[PDB]
Amino acid sequence: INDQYSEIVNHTNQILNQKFHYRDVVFALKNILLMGKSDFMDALIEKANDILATPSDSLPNYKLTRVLQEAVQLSSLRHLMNSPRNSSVINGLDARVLDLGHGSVGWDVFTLDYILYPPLSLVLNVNRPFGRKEYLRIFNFLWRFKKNNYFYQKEMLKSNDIIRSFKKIRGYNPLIRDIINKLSRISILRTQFQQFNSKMESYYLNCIIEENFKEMTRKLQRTENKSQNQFDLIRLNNGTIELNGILTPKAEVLTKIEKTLNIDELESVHNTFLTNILSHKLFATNTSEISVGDYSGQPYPTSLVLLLNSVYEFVKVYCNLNDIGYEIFIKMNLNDHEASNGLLGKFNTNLKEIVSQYKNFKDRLYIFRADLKNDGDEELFLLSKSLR
Amino acid sequence: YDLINVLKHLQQIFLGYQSGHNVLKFLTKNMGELTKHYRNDNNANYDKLLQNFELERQSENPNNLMRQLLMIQFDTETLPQVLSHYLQAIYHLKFDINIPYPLNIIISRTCMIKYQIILRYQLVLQYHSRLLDETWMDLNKTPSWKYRGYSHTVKRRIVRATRVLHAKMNHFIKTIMEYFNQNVIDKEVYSLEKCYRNPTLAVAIQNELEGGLTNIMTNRCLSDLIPLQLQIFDIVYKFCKFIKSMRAKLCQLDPGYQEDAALELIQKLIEYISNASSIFRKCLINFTQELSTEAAGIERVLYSIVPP
Amino acid sequence: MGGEIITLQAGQCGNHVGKFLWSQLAKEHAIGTDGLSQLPDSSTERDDDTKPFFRENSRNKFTPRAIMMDSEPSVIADVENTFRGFFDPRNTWVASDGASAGNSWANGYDIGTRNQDDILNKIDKEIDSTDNFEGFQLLHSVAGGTGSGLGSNLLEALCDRYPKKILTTYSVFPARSSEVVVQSYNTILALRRLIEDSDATVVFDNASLLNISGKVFRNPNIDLQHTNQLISTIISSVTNSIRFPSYMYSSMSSIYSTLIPSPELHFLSPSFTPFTSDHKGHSSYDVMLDLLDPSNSLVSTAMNNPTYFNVYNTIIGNVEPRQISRAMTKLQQRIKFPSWSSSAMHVNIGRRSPYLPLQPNENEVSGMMLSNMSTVVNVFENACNTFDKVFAKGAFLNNYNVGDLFQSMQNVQDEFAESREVVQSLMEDYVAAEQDSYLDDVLVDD
Amino acid sequence: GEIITLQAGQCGNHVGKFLWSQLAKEHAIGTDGLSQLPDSSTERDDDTKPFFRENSRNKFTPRAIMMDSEPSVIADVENTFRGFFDPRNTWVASDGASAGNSWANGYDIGTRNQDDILNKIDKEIDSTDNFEGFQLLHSVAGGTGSGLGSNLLEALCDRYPKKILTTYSVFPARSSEVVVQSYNTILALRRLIEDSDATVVFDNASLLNISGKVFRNPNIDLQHTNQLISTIISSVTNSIRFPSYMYSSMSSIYSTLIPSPELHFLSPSFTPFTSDDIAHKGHSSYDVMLDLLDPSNSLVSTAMNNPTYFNVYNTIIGNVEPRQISRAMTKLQQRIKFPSWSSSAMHVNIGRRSPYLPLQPNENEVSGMMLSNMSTVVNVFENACNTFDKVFAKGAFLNNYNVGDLFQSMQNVQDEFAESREVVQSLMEDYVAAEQDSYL
Ligand SMILES: Nc1nc2c(ncn2[C@@H]2O[C@H](COP(=O)(O)OP(=O)(O)O)[C@@H](O)[C@H]2O)c(=O)[nH]1
Ligand SMILES: Nc1nc2c(ncn2[C@@H]2O[C@H](COP(=O)(O)OP(=O)(O)O)[C@@H](O)[C@H]2O)c(=O)[nH]1
Repeated sequence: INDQYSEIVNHTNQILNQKFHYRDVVFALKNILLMGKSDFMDALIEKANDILATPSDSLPNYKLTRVLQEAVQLSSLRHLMNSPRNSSVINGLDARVLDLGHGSVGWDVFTLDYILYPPLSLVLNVNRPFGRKEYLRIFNFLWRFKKNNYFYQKEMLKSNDIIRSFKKIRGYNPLIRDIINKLSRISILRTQFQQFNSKMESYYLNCIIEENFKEMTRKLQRTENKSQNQFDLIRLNNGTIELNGILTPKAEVLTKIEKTLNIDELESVHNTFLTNILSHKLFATNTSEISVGDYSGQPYPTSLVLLLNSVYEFVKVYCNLNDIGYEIFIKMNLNDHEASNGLLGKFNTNLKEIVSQYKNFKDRLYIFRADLKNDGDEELFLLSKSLR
Repeated sequence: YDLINVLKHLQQIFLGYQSGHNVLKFLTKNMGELTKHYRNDNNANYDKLLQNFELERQSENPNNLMRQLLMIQFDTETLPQVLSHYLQAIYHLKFDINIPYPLNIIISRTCMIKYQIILRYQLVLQYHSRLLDETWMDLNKTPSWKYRGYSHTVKRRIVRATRVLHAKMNHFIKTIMEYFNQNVIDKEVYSLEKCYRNPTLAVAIQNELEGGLTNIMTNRCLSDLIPLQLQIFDIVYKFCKFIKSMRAKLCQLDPGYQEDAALELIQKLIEYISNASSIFRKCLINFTQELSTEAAGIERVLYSIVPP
Repeated sequence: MGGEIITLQAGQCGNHVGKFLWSQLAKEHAIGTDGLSQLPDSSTERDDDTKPFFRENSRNKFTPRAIMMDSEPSVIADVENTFRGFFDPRNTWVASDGASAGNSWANGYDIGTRNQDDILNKIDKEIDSTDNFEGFQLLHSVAGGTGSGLGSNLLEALCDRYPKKILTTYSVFPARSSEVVVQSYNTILALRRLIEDSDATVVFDNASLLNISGKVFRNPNIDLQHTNQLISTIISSVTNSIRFPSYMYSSMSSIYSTLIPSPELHFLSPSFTPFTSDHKGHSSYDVMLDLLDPSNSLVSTAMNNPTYFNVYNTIIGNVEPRQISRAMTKLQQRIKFPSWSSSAMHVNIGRRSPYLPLQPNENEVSGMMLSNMSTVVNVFENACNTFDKVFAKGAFLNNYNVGDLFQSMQNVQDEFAESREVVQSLMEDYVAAEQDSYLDDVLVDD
Repeated sequence: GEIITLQAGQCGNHVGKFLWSQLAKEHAIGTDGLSQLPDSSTERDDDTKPFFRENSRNKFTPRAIMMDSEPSVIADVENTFRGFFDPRNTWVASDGASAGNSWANGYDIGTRNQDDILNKIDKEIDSTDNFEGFQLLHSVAGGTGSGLGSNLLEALCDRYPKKILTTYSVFPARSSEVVVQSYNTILALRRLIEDSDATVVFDNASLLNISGKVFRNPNIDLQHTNQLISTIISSVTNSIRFPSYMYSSMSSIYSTLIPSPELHFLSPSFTPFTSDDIAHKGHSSYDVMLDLLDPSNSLVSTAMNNPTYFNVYNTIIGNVEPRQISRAMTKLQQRIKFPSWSSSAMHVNIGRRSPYLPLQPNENEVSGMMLSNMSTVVNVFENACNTFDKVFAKGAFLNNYNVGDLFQSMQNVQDEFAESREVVQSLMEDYVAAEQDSYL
């Protein structure tokens, strides 16, 4: 029994690594659905700007297929799709929209999916029709960040354009010079928003996901090596050092095979990785263990997504403002220097709106940081401190 | 399994046996921080020492099992306090090892406790000796201290007395170390080595090992005399810090140009030296008193102190 | 957005900089000195991106992207003959006229008014090779003439032709007060454009370059040409993230976006531990505290009374994230900043090049920092406090060829007036931003 | 813990030959520079790094730097240890000073060439990380050698502030012609006086006597003198080369010996059991400690009269008993006397026998050696010094070896000599004042 078990488990691990590309689909899932290798997502958004914002339904799916085509083409991940050996991987990608309403909620429901097949569909836990769709929850939760990034970049560029444009006025009415100061100061305001976003994002992608993925690959990988140290040692989070296994004799001649993983361990470890991601204090929604903090009484993800939506409205209004500056330049540069400037009235109105939203933002953020300091947990405490 | 070399590997970590090499390296690297950290170590923030040890351990031989399981740990209650858990802030650090698979039936946990305590004491002494040695190196090398015709009062009262008391302290410290290591430690390792010859009963081996360790612990030089040594260490620590300061302090005492300045500084320096010296005389006399009040350390430690 | 970069090489020193730079770059990706693949095709998988900088043909030769500038074909040809491949010979450019430094800025300016009429077209043809282009670059030393003139004309010519396109600059500042009869002229002229054309600028101080080089080089003290390779080492750490893609900052735009607030403040002081060249066993903790060290800078002229506005940090190597958390704690506890800020310093953890001649690293890292701090104008004060004393006297006021700008001495004198006003307004704004009420222009309205 | 050794002059390099010979066969190397152990995989029980540099192919390069003027004598050693010594470490002059010259021309040559000598020592320094100090091995009588030693001694001391220096010095037996060298000798002291941190002195009368006692059939045994010298140096560094509990750096050794740096001249003694008929007279540690106090064991022939001791530091190597050593101090504190203004300072440094020389182990065999600080050290000065108090005024043959940094400008020459002798007088009166109980 011992011999057969050893032999069969060994051959199974070997065939998984060598024929169906295990450990290439895992890294592929991290580099596609869990938001890593961001350049792919950047290129996707860039090539699908016209459609993610389409205010319509019954959308042409063919264009999205072309989109995934040229997306995997543009990113570094073309190095996969180019190679015959692992070309199979790229085939599994697909994109979806769920229509619960008319108004371009596709951007609010755009979903990237990866369909598996036997044998791998049995070993890896993915968007099973009767699962929890954890990948989908994570992917939406991070797609929010990505929407923020895209809009902020575009409009930052248009801003710097317009400030550079008005710089050539100083032989004219200094009221236009006022614009400069206001816009410049206004610009700082926008940055105070945007940077905050990135901060949280980094934490998410570098203290929640990545650490877990590194642990999963470490455990799944330890079986691969040969003894670089003859002590099968474990290093802990508390400095504990423990040697498991038997202290074997040193090849002693008194008188005259290592532990790899079967199928259940594979499915077990992948599920552990996923659930330990979603049991973190920055994702949990609906248990008894949704401990709320002082000064707010709300779930952390709920308040955070409120912050992010507020960020979205800020981007919209700043877009309007920069637009306003653009047509002001348009009417100024031409003949009508007796230009009606109720546009300036709109300018002041929108500044008032912006400053209102910004004061509300700082207030909510102060509530947020105080909430995390109330939490007392070391990593959340340090996140709170870093935000200052 | 080669029990002999594993015991020797343990000892070289926990008794210093033939490893003073290692202790010198460790102290010379980390003394600049270990000197000052032990005032407010409640908020640990000791990332640097842990990280540095982690790095240095990677360099060592992998064919030594024991060095691999070496961990740096801290705690709060001090050395005499942790001995108060045995029979009812200077260097409150710690080394421990979780002995491997249940072949460790040879090596208990109580033995590891006592080994920990012993290493703690050794590091205390070695730290103080390293300070004194750096001080000696400073007193005879920095040109600031060389005599180039200054004032007979300053030599009579500042530099010569400083040297005299420094040498006194160093002689005492080295004498303490000499007694301890020579007439305390070699007994146990020698018995343990001799019981490796003609081995007949495992239980006798275990009993002898623990007996040697306990016989190390029973010495009142760790239990009853220890507050004397800690007050000693306070005095010597403060004096050595003062001298390290003097290295740059002396710069403004000579041809600011004696300009109604540093005259009270000279007087205060004289008094500081005098008071520290007198304190140390009293403390050595009381150490004499307890030595005489009630182990070849007798007529071994007392030779360098008994005043002429 | 996020794609290909085109770099520009201004002058002879800059062209040396670029030669060393591309040495280091092609070393990182294991690229053959002649431009053919230095890797056996046994592996077909590749896990980094060279599309932003290079182009490829049916014969798997890497065509670089760059432009090499002067009127003297000596340095260009030296670089070319250094690598018998590794460059396209059709992307260089040389003029045919008189040669001089200094106020030949003006003639150099005229070079463009004579020659850019086709030069950018070269650029244009090249830019038509790709689809997604996100920005240019420039390497320069402010002090020299030909480079300064061509760089300023190029910046002006590009700022109005390719909108929504980023232009970064790399500029080094001299330490000698000798040529100040003409030197502090060109410098000031150059600033006039770096205030209206650059989208972000990094500043270097040759005095600190040589000081650090002598401090760290285990060979005795030698020339600056062997110190040049300490420039590219910084430009490796930038664009590291877009060469070995990872979680964040896979674009250049986002990089200065986390560096640069409102466009008036675009001067950046680099720094890092030059733990390499072309050891030191430091952990992450040591690196991220050594970057605080006042001895560690590439513009080391400031008094320890500074004010940071923005900080970027990076690390190359495998790192424990906990050390980053602790180090952010420590650094925030030790640095100063205006009270209108809510963000902080940022950290990106990069990927060490994997084709490198590697031994086991054992958590030994290579740090780096850019800082937008208040003290950059300090490196200016020497040239701030020199040219005007000569302007009262006008030494070398005639070294301008007429062109179509040097017809009236008043023309030149007005140029200098405008320039000094520009730089003075710059320093005014940097000082004003330090006070906690900078936002009053919009937060005290009725 | 790296140590850099400087050897100079004919005597210095003869010393180096024998010294590195004993050290090497103490560390299982042989004349080639490879391991003599049958298994390279097994770990070792010492650290040879403090004296030897290591490469990939397991060749050990002694970090020894040798100086000369006539390369013949320094050439013999590599013609005995092939491929052992690095030849770039030697330095050879051409047409320099006269045979047996006064130190002056050697000092001139040293001032001329110290630039490249300093570059050499710097490049050997760069080879390592943990540098502890230098060592200097030479005689004072030799002209070019002592001039070079003085010049480089100044160069090291002023360039290098944080590094210890230890020098070993050789003095001729009281004889006839050294009335020039002894003459010359005085100025040499000037440097060691101010620049040396610790130093131990050697005379040839007691060396010849030891030879007359140990080895049979003596004809000329200067080689035996070098034997004893190397014996002493290796014994001193034993406790550093084979680690033990306490002393693992050189500074820690001397720090017990030297009060204020006006008293740093040390006098050795050693057990009759040698290190090159040896089987006798090694009876016991009790015996070793006792017979250490025999004046006949001194490495400088002095007189015995109620000697006054400053610092006693002895080391016993081998398998020892606690009881013997205990009783030994028990009566030596009573017998040994020291000035009443300080306290007793007796230190023992039990060490290790080297487990790579196939020794002949007995159960209680030991050897021992001792360093001390004396008043009688000044006795070695007077023997030479008294001489030039009688002759220097005449100067007929004295000036002729042209003893000065300038030639024939004898005014500055007498200036140097007078300042030197008065500095020596300061030393002597200083040791007397430490003697004369005046601070009591
Ligand atoms: N860092 C560095 N700077 C240099 C070097 N050589 C020259 N420079 C600087 O470059 C400036 C000269 O620029 P130059 O090459 O004459 O400009 P060009 O005439 O337009 O090519 C001087 O101010 C120098 O300080 C070098 O090797 N390294
Ligand atoms: N150390 C040592 N010195 C010796 C020995 N035999 C003789 N000497 C002295 O060592 C000195 C070496 O002088 P040195 O300058 O090296 O000889 P030179 O090069 O010919 O001038 C001579 O004055 C000898 O008197 C010996 O065995 N050991």
